[PDB]
This record gives sequence, structure tokens and C-alpha cells, in this order.
Amino acid sequence: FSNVPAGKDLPQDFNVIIEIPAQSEPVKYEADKALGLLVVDRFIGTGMRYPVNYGFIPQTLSGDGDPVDVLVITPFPLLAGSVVRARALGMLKMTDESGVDAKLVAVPHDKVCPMTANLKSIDDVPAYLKDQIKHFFEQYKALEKGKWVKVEGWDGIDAAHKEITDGVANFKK
Amino acid sequence: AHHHHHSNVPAGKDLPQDFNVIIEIPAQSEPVKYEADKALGLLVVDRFIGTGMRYPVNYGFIPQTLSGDGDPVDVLVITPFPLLAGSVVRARALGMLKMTDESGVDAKLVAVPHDKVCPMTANLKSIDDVPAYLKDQIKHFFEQYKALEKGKWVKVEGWDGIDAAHKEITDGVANFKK
Amino acid sequence: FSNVPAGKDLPQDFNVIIEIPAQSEPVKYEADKALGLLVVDRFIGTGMRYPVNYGFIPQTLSGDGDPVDVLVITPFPLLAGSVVRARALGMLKMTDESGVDAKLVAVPHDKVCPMTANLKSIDDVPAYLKDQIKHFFEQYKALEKGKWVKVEGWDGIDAAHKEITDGVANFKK
Repeated sequence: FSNVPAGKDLPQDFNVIIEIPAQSEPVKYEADKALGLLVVDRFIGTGMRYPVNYGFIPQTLSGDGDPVDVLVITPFPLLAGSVVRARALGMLKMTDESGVDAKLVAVPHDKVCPMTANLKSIDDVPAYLKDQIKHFFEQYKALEKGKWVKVEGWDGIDAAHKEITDGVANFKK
Repeated sequence: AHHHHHSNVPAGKDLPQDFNVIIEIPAQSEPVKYEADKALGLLVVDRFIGTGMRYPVNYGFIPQTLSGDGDPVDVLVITPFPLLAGSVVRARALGMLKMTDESGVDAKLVAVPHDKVCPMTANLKSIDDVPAYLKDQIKHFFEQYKALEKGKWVKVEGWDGIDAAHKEITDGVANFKK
Repeated sequence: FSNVPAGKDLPQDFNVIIEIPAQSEPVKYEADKALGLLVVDRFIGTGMRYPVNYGFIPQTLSGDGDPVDVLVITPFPLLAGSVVRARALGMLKMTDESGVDAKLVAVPHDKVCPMTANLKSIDDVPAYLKDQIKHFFEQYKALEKGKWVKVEGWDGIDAAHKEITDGVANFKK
């Protein structure tokens, strides 16, 4: 996660470290140090599973103190902790109760995943998947307090690439 | 069975109503038992359990209890999605499932998590609150889970209440004390 | 894997180390030693999952430099890296763009898995399961240029035991 380059040919050709695999259970665990065990923290959202793989681009800083943030679309889930060579489709833009959030949207390299090769951009994503992606985030916080999420929409590849370019630059200081 | 008389984690922050449960088996797990082989340094496939029915619920134990010898208090955690094995969940009692083994009475505690870990189970106050469907799947699991094995049998006796649950917990923690 | 004996009573009674659990995702990973992580290699075949367990018999050597290959039928998948006590049902014979390949077909020992006990030969194996297994292999390299697979048919317990027997001997040489 630390020694993983951002990409072989940036910003078109980037690496993503998987965090949460598609279809993952909506449950947050939390290592107790003082204990050496995983503790069940809480149950996330209204009970909907993660609809895509979620991860990050290593060696990036997105002005969120966080790394650049990626939703990776694949026909089968990817292992948490794995690294996938990827390419951008675009981005999901959201507003929060505490600001703005863009998630990058990606598919793997065509040689890795030949089945996603027909997905040239975000407009190529079936409407059902896109609708499951946005709905996930709209229900994610659900319930909690004075928390919420509004999906503002989708941006394109060029915006994706800018997020990536800037992320790689920030991270260098 | 369970009440024969010949860790780091605490039993609860407010016994007996408020306890901790270490998950051993997640819900919906394959009915297959593996055993670590010390020599080989590998998991060996031990047996296919029962008749092929998956675990209808999460199974774990309350730490720093003894219900019988080398038998901690036994717990069936109800949660809308499975819990990682070796994970710890703060729970509360709903009641009990009462069973007879070829080795005596086996009483499983039933539980949901804490209302702030799992808001979805909040509406479940006792075993009567538990949908009929889940209740039937849980006792059915247990009816069938020794099915394969010579000289082994189970006899599900029925459900007990939150009071009986709470008493098992106390005995449990007390017996671990002795 | 190398600590592991071939069997407790060869050839009828043998051990299989599981590599690929049944129902596994058709996704191939690869450990990158410089990185200390798993890298997503490739999405395999046309997207059909592995229809059976796959492993090998330790302390063997088939005719081709590899250990004896095994297809292990079980009601439920088996953990990769685990060892199961098994018996033989027969063989699946294929032709390849580069030659032949025979796979051993096994179920676990009756006491390990009572529900496979009625399967005494390959003829007892449901046709659906059989068709599933063969189709998997036929569609597997499918989508690779100059790569193909042609299932020729099945052989019986005697050929299975022979492959085991010869395999054990080869390893000793």
C-alpha cells in the first residue's frame, strides 16, 4: 500500500489497492489494540451490500488528507489487499452534510478484464449498476443523526484524470 | 451437552444483561469442520456436518465463563449479516434454545447485538420477538446437525426465556470463578 | 504441502491438498514478491466459476513433471490449502492444443463425507455435474488465441488407481 506505485503510465494507467470487495457485507469492524482482536463496530446503512469494489490509488493525496478514492467495476469481487491495474471511466460526485465528495470510477485494464473492455466511459455503465452505486451512497448514512448524502451526478474521464494528476502531485508535497 | 463437572476479553460490562461474545462460526457458513494439524502445519478436513444445512445463525462463546468443563457459555448471535470469526460483539440476551444430546442437556443462549452496534435488532426484546421462520431454522439446524454420526443424536426440547438466559450467564461466570 | 503423505492406504485411499475451492471466482491472482501483495492477473474463461474443488496429491509426480491432478467433488467448497482424505471415482480425459491432460476425479472418504458415499464410480456422478465439469474446461482457455480444450471422455476407477500408483512411484525415483 506504501511501496505500490501510482501507475505504470499516469494518469490513464493507474493502480488501485482494494479495500472493500464488491458484495461485501455492510459491517464495520475495528481492531482493538489493547486486545489483538477485531471488534464489531457497527452495521452500515439500511442493510445494502457494497455494489462495487472500493479502493485507493497509492501515493496520492486528494486534499482530503486521504488518498484518491476509487470504485472499481468488475464481474466478480476482488480480494481485499490486492492490487489491480486500472483505467478511469469517470467519477461520481456527491454532497455531504459536511461537504463534497468525488469518487473515481474505474474498470481494470482490458488484458486483465476483457469483459469490461466495452466500458469506455461512465455512459457505457448499465443504468442498473450506476443506479445501485448512487443508491448505496444515498442510503449509506441513512439513519445516523444529522448525516446525509446527495448524489450530484457523474463526471467524465477527463475529470477523473485530473483528480489523479492532482492527487499524485499533492502527495509529493 | 454442556454442564459436565467430571482469555483477554471480559464476559460483559454489565452482567448478565450486557455481555461479550466471541464469534467462532459465522452465519451461513458451510457445514464443514476443519481441524488444524500441528505436525503438518495445515488445516485438515475433518467432517461434513449434519445433512448439509448451513449455520442459520452466528455461533460463539462468552469469554471468562464455564458452563461445564472446558465448556464456556454457548451463544447463537442473531445479526442481519454474518460476523467474522474471531470477532468480538457486544450483545444482549433474548432467551434460549434447549436441547438434549447423547451427552446430556445442551442449552444455547440466544442473542442480538447491542442496540447501537446493530439498530436493526433493536425491536427484538425476547425469543417471541424472533420471527418464526428464523426460530424454526435455528432449532432445525440443531435437530439435524449430528445426523450422520453413529451413537449421536439430538432432541430439541424448546425455547426458554430471557430469565433462563440470564441465569446461564451468571452460573457461567461464577463457575469460571470458583 | 510437502510434509503430507500421499495416502494412508494407496492407491484407494489418498490425500488431496486443495488449491482451488469449488465455486471460486474465475479470477487469477499472483503474489508480487517485491511488493508483498497479491496482484490481479487475469479474469479467466467466459466468467463461469470453478464447478469443483481442485488440488493435487502430494509426494507424486505424473507423467509430465507435475503432481497428480484431482477434481474433488463435495457438497460444499473446501478451503484452499487444506488436506482432505479421499477416494477415486475415475478420470476425465482431455485433449489440448499441446496434447493430453487427464484429471483424477475424487470424492472424500465416506466418514469425512457421508453424502458422497453413494458415488462409487464416475457413472454415479450426476450428468449435470458431469456436464458442468467438462464444459468448464471447454470454455476455460476459451478466449485465448491458439488455445483450446477438447474433452474426450471418462475413464474408470482402475485408470484412476493406476495414475495414483504410477505417480507415487515416479516421485520416489
